Amino acid sequence: KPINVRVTTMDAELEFAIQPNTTGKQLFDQVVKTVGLREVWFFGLQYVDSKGYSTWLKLNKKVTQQDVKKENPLQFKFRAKFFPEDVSEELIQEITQRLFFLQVKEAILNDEIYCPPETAVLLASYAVQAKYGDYNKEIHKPGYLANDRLLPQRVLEQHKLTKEQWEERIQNWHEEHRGMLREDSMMEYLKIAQDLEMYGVNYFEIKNKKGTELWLGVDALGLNIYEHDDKLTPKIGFPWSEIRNISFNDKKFVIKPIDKKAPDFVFYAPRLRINKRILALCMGNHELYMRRRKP
Amino acid sequence: SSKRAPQMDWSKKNELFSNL
Repeated sequence: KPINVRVTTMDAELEFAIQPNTTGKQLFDQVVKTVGLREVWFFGLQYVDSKGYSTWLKLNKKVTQQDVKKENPLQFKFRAKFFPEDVSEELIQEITQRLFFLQVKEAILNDEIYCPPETAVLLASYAVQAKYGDYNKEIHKPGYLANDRLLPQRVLEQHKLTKEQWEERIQNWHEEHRGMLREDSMMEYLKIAQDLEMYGVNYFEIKNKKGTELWLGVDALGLNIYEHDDKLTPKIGFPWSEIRNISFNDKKFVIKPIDKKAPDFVFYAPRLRINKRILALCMGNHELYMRRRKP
Repeated sequence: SSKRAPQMDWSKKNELFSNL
């Protein structure tokens, strides 16, 4: 009484005030009212706790009873926690499109979502079209892209190409997007991005019986197992339609199938903090999966 | 086809997982 809070979207900074009784749902609904977003089911709020870990805020719980890092103001990020199976069909509002575009671009540039060079150049090209508008020889003389972060670091290292040569390659594509509007340019970026192997998947350190280190992938379509040094190639898949239950205890996850005449799939995950997030992402991704097939 | 996991039943999933 009263508690200053800052919530940041991808392109805005919001300043609110909360009371000791304010619930996660209340702060969340205020952000949504302020921003005018209706596709609320993809999003959540992130905070840093007193131990330093990034945590998703629980909505049906008081903000002051979640061990948010004590500072003036309290810091929050409004981000997408879930991703649609198809951007074209599910991202209706332009605000939803913009917020997704910006979050995905950031993850591609931070090398969190892998993207090969040619595709990265083409993606940068749409970002340039979205920011700059139509190519214009009079305004966009060589060097105009020098103060833009356009490519993932992974790309800038592997090649012999200079920064300026990369900017020429991106310019060349930008010229070809002539009459493309901002909204369409962001959607074209998203359509290409969503087909990337690492797009929309949450990766977690995992183990089998033998103790072999693997990756677990949680996404819109189901669960996937990856070998430790290849996050691009699913080795085993668990579609949501084939899953009855997911639970964990201490360090063991049990996935029960629909079939009932089929064996349980079990794996091991080290940290409780992480396992809670794994469980929550499964439930959410499973619920949204069903909704799309039962309107 | 998109980059999806190879098709198999749950017993085959467990066998493949268990010696990766």
